Amino acid sequence: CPLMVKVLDAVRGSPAINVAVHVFRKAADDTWEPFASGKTSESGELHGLTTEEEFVEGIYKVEIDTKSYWKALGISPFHEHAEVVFTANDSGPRRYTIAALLSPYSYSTTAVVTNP
Amino acid sequence: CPLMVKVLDAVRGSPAINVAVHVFRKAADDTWEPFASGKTSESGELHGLTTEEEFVEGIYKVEIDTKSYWKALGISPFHEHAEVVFTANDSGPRRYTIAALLSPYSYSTTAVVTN
Amino acid sequence: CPLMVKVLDAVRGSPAINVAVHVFRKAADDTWEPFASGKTSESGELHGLTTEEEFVEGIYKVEIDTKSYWKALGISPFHEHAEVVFTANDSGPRRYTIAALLSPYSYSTTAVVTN
Amino acid sequence: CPLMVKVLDAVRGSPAINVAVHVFRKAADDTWEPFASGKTSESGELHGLTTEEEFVEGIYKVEIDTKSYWKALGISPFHEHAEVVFTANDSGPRRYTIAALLSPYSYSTTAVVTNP
Ligand SMILES: *[B@@H-]1OC(=O)c2cc(/C=C/c3ccc4c(c3)C(=O)O[B-]4(O)O)ccc21
Ligand SMILES: *[BH-]1OC(=O)c2cc(/C=C/c3ccc4c(c3)C(=O)O[B-]4(O)O)ccc21
Repeated sequence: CPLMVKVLDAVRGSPAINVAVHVFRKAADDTWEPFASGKTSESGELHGLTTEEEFVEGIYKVEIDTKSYWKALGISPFHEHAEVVFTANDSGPRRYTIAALLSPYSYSTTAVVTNP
Repeated sequence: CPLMVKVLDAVRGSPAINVAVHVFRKAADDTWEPFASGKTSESGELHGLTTEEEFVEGIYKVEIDTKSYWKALGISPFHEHAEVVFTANDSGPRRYTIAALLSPYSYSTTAVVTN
Repeated sequence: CPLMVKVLDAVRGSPAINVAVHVFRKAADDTWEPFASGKTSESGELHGLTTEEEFVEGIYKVEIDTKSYWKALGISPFHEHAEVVFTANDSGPRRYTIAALLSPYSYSTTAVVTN
Repeated sequence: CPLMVKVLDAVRGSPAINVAVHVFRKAADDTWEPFASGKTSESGELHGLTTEEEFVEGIYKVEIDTKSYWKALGISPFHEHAEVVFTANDSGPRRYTIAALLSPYSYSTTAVVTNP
């Protein structure tokens, strides 16, 4: 699993379940091409987005759909989504975990990058 | 000052100085149109971005060029930049502070919306 | 103002108002001695805690009574309070801002140390 | 595992390894009695601190020794440690994960509380 996303809810003190995530990759013409998508599980985790073969060098954008999450819970949040934009695999293949902690008016994101 | 941006450095415990910040307004065809920009001050703040007349309801994106900031300090960072995307709403209070706390592999952002 | 405290609310996107804050100084026998206290203002800030003469080098603890803040809003929180423990050092810059961002099950804190 | 601690390093983008953690429990006389301690693994995780039988109702303090961590890496950080103080198990037994994200002048902590 070269790319995984984990999301927590800071209001409930729980995983953030059923959060939609869309991944994009910058194309040769500088536009954002759709790359993969999914939604977090009961554990707040999203596995299986991509494969080592498919996850080549590039600039990637991980869009976490925080507004749809909070709205689905009847809350009116500030942000449209959380965007995480990074260059991947430019010193060879790595494994990336993108973690996010959500509140209605705030979010934090961190990356864990390991060499397999 | 309907819109202010404040950036802090979690490695040095200081304002993040001379960081470029670009604000964009989502257009009817979903593209991002330049709206305002500047560089944070010695206190990590960027004032004077817009006026109440110009800052109408809509979706806005604040892009903070974190990568150049870290490179200038000799540190290799993870993100290309930090992005804060939000809807301005006339119902709610009238002044928006977008704050961001920067680390090489992480950032946090919060909105302080007051009258 | 050698020491300032600023508290923000991540659920409502606002200053955290009327929050009690207690500062303690570690004594030679390792107990925590009351040093200064107050309540955050309408802007979430507490100024005037100490003076440069009194704020000598040493270990200090800032306790933010987050539990009462959330209960007053009708929200059940996790922490008894937030604690920020640090050494004041004359070498480094002279003004300390302790900032804290509050959620029911989480908090973040950073130090902004300037001259 | 009723109590687990996970620590990440926001400068390196990695687990925070070999972080000492001391847990205390408030006694009947209002003092902090030592309850359990350990250090994080190569994965940044600390398991096996306590048992369901031992982890009774009480007010607990989890002290994460961030200064010793940063100093062991030759860095001069701001905080002495990160303290996480909470009432546990007062509506029956729960499982607690205490997570922390560290920088030299900043830290964030969140709790994940589940009912087994
Ligand atoms: B994310 O995790 C954080 O700890 C954090 C902190 C902040 C912003 C704190 C802040 C806001 C406004 C002001 C200060 C600090 C300050 O020192 O002076 B101020 O201009 O009044 C944002 C996001 C995250
Ligand atoms: B920003 O401010 C935060 O407090 C924060 C917290 C996190 C969470 C990271 C995390 C917690 C638990 C677990 C992982 C990651 C993980 O990879 O596995 B796990 O043990 O289930 C992210 C960002 C921010």
